[PDB]
Amino acid sequence: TLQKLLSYTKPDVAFLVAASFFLIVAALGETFLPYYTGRAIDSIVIQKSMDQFTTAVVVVCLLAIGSSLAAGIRGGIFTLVFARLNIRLRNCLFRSLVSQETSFFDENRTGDLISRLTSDTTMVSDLVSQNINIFLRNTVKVTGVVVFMFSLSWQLSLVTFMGFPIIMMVSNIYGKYYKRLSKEVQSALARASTTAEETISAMKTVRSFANEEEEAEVFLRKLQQVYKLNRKEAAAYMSYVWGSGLTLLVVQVSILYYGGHLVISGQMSSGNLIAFIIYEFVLGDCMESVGSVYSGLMQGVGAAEKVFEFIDRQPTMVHDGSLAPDHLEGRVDFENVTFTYRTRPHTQVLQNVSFSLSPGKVTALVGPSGSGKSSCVNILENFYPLQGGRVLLDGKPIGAYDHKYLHRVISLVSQEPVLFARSITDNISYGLPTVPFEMVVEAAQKANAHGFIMELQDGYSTETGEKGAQLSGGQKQRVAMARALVRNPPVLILDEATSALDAESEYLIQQAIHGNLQRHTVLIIAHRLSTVERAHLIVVLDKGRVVQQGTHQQLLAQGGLYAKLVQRQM
Amino acid sequence: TLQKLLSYTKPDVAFLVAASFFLIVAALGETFLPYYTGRAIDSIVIQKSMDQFTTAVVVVCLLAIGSSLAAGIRGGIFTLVFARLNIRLRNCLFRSLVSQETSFFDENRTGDLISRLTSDTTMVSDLVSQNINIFLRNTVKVTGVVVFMFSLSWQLSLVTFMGFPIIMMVSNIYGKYYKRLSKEVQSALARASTTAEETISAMKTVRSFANEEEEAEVFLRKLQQVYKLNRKEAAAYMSYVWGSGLTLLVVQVSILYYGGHLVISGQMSSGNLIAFIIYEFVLGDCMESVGSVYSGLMQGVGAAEKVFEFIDRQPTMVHDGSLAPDHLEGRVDFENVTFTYRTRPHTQVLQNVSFSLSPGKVTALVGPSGSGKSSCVNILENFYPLQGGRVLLDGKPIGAYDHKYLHRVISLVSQEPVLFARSITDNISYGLPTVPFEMVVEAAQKANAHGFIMELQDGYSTETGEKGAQLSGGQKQRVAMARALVRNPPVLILDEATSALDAESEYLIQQAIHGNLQRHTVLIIAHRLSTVERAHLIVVLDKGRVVQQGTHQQLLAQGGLYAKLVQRQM
Amino acid sequence: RRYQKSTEL
Ligand SMILES: CC(C)CCC[C@@H](C)[C@H]1CC[C@H]2[C@@H]3CC=C4C[C@@H](OC(=O)CCC(=O)O)CC[C@]4(C)[C@H]3CC[C@]12C
Ligand SMILES: CC(C)CCC[C@@H](C)[C@H]1CC[C@H]2[C@@H]3CC=C4C[C@@H](OC(=O)CCC(=O)O)CC[C@]4(C)[C@H]3CC[C@]12C
Ligand SMILES: CC(C)CCC[C@@H](C)[C@H]1CC[C@H]2[C@@H]3CC=C4C[C@@H](OC(=O)CCC(=O)O)CC[C@]4(C)[C@H]3CC[C@]12C
Repeated sequence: TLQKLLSYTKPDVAFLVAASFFLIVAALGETFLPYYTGRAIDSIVIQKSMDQFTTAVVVVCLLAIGSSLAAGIRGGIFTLVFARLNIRLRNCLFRSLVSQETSFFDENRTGDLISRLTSDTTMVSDLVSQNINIFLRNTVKVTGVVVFMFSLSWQLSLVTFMGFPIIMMVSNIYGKYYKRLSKEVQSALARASTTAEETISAMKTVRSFANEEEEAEVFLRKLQQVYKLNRKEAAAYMSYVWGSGLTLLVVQVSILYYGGHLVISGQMSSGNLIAFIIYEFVLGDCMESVGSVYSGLMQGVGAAEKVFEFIDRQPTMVHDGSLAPDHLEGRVDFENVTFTYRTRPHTQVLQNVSFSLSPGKVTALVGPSGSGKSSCVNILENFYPLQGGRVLLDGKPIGAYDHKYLHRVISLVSQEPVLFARSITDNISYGLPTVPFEMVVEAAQKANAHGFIMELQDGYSTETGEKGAQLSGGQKQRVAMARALVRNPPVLILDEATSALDAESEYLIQQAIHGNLQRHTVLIIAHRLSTVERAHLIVVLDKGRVVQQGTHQQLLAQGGLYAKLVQRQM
Repeated sequence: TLQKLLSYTKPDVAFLVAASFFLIVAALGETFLPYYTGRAIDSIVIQKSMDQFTTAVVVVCLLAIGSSLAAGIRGGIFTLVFARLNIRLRNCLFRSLVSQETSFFDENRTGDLISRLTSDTTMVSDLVSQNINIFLRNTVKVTGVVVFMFSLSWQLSLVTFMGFPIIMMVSNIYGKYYKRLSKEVQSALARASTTAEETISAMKTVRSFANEEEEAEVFLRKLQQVYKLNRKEAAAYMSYVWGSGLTLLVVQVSILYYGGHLVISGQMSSGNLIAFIIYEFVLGDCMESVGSVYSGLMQGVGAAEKVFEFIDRQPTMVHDGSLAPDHLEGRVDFENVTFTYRTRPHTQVLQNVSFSLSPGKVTALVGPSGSGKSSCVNILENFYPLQGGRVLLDGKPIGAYDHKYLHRVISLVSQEPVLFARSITDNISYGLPTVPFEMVVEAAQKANAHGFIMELQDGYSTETGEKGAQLSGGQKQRVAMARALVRNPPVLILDEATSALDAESEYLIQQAIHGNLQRHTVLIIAHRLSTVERAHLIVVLDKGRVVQQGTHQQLLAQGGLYAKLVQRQM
Repeated sequence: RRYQKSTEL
């Protein structure tokens, strides 16, 4: 529909009606100009008196000045409403857009979304501002012209109005012929270029067999076919421009001859004929203009509907739960959970998993690197609904507490921790506002990132310039872990990548203080088994099915798929 | 450097001179005829008689008919020259491109070259086909018309030459102000949008912290800061259109009033003024046209100097090798060769390794499994020169052999085999002239491919449609090695990829029965270590340095990195 | 022959 587009201009109707009013005034001025112009000319040819004084001044003053001023203020306020429309529409789209489930982001590509945002906002703002504007302008203009044609000479207007459609018909016929042939030429050239691209793509395989000059040969054959196609459309353009020229010639000279007959036979004055042919040329101009812009308008309105499908798409789950205790004990428990991805409901990435989390201890879990390993991390952040089971915190599920309080109480670090084009003091508390300097530097010293913080060109409050391309792996690792710790959450989750460029320093730091002294159930998903030797409670599952639990010496008491992996990886 | 563009227009001089001639006569007709139109109106004011219409028609018939005739001829000829020049440039550039060394495609991109083979070639054809055309047309037209108006009335000529620079100056300075303002608006818009882009591009983390409302806040804050400036921009546009309209108004009415006074002064007939105003009219049209074209012309000549960056570019590898015996035995050897890439000479991948290959036997090799040992296959296929040592073939260096003959003798398979959008028998009998079809049948037997091809839509004459995306990679490797076997290669290159998810009996038959029972000296690389059983001469390396040789039975003794990797497989 | 018109309001 377009009723949404109707509704999204309601606080702008004052500017709209003032714009349309001034538009109609400029229209009446522009169409009133030529008849008085011709009266002045019929003075300057027939009655060479000082009525030309009067006619010339009335030609200039009200007509030209009013038309110019009206057009100017019209375009000005149209640019105003263009700005206001773009602002409000872009703001509302972005405000709606971020409030959706993650599955929406998994389904749709990202660059498509931002291209949709920017390009289509500009497209629909151009649609309201420019195309509709000049369309209405030219239509009221041409209606005024044909009004003057039926007022001046019904004879002459009937002649030109049986004339003009013949021109339009033959021009459309031969132009469609021409454009179709040129499109065929474009298609064949595209075909040959696609062949050449497919050759040059994996071309080392071709160099394995030395076929290259034959690829040149077949390319040349395709191009020769293109050539023989092209001669015909050359002849077509020839014929088209021939016909158009001869037709406009014969109709124009018939106009002039019959008008001369009418004026010398004493039917209308000469200035009437003058104004008449003036109006014919301006009519042709306006008709060509509207015929040009109609297709661009159609493209715009076709582009418009891509926005509204996401303007008000209903999200599935809302953060309706609201609870914020002053503190907690940090008791987390799993309960026979059977999550699956919503995007592909065939599989079973989780099946009936239950385990508690000890307040204070360090719970550990490593998968077989093929099954569900990086999924509980998505469970614990309410990023999805769950199929079976229900995960509670302190007896209450995630749908009980406040969402912002939930993010306040539990942090998260990824394996590829992205940052923002901001300063460090910005990026250290990306979420939490109202932070003091001293807590940040204290946590950074606890983060052991403080070294490569201070040695920089601006040290503490430097900025992640060139889109943050001035750090490395272990750097942003320490940065993100600081970004975790600055909130001081009662519960932390840590799972890092396979590289782990920290030379055992950060692990010494956590198992010095942040694994024992910091009373937080810090669940660890680990790769490279560098921490399975040192933990508090270790489990391992495949797709939902646990094979081993307990402390790692029970894992040593039964090394089934525990010891086999660690003996494999040295 | 532009004489290069001359250096390819050379075989087209006849079409060029004909086109220029017809362009010239068209322009001359166009610049003549309105003066005689003014002569006709001079008759309509005074000699309204039989001499009127005679003169009128004998002017307009010859003039307009010759104009449209020559214009049609000119358009057709420039169409033909566009086609011919585009064909010649595309063929020559694509031909010279493929003969470049492999390191070029290694360093250079792919889609950039496709752009360079389609779009800018189209652009450089558009240069000589359109921009030169309309530029020359309009400049000779403006010279002709300024000659006529200078010939008629030097007084009003001086009026026009005092007027038009004022219009052009004020329009240029105000449009510069305007365009600077609008570009400021657009840049601020992009600067505001990229923040939301950064949010939405990695929104998992901010959703993990729930600050999207603050993002919307700072977003609309930026956008308000934008539209405050946009107000000033629009006001400036209003002042621009005001000034342009007012100035053109006042200069035009001054021209008309002075012309009326000079007509009543009697020295100037009416038709003189008629010619003056009409010719002034086209002048403005022509000035509009040249101001439109000049920028796109500069764009085209800028795009033009990218195809000559490579169309005359020297190859870096000679291909003077000519040895081609009737048959060969195939003791390919090495001589302590070392190698690094030409991108970075410090990064070494090969250091001083030599080993022979006994003809007619199966010989495999796996290095440290970390080095890109496929570099050995690359130095087999003569894709690069070598720094140290030398590689030969049966006593003769691999260079001196004929290039096509070399690639005929030794075959190759990749890891991910690629194919074209041709029929499979064409994809099989690819780099070789029309060898009969029963050999393809024999290969499909030997590849064990004869079965599954019968379960296609046609069988043999079928084509791998949908841009080649309908077969699994197992049969892809199957048909790839089938492509090798139709060549009847004496020496063979084989390297199965990491998956090897096929029926796997074809692999042991490859080790034993497929090629191993014939004169097929085959070199094998493998990830799946099921091949290490069936072997004769296992060589193992590290960082391009040989450590062991002989059978794997000797490697049972020297299990260092061998037996370490045997159990690493399990 | 031009392709598309200029930008104006
Ligand atoms: C021929 C076309 C397809 C390409 C030539 C260049 C065109 C861009 C335009 C520029 C101005 C046009 C001209 C504007 C003036 C008219 C006068 C018109 O003369 C007729 O007798 C009408 C009555 C008159 O004008 O006296 C013939 C067409 C012509 C030359 C137009 C032909 C096409 C022109 C030269
Ligand atoms: C894209 C737009 C700008 C049209 C492009 C072509 C115009 C710039 C030219 C081509 C033919 C010209 C017209 C040829 C016919 C004449 C008749 C002429 O009438 C006579 O001057 C009356 C006698 C007098 O004025 O005393 C008025 C100008 C006019 C319309 C000319 C106005 C300018 C025109 C339209
Ligand atoms: C309505 C406007 C805002 C947009 C429509 C397109 C305009 C860019 C063009 C199309 C027709 C043009 C007009 C055609 C008639 C001429 C008459 C011309 O009169 C001149 O002053 C000389 C004759 C005289 O002295 O009155 C002034 C410019 C004007 C209004 C042109 C101004 C620019 C116009 C409106």
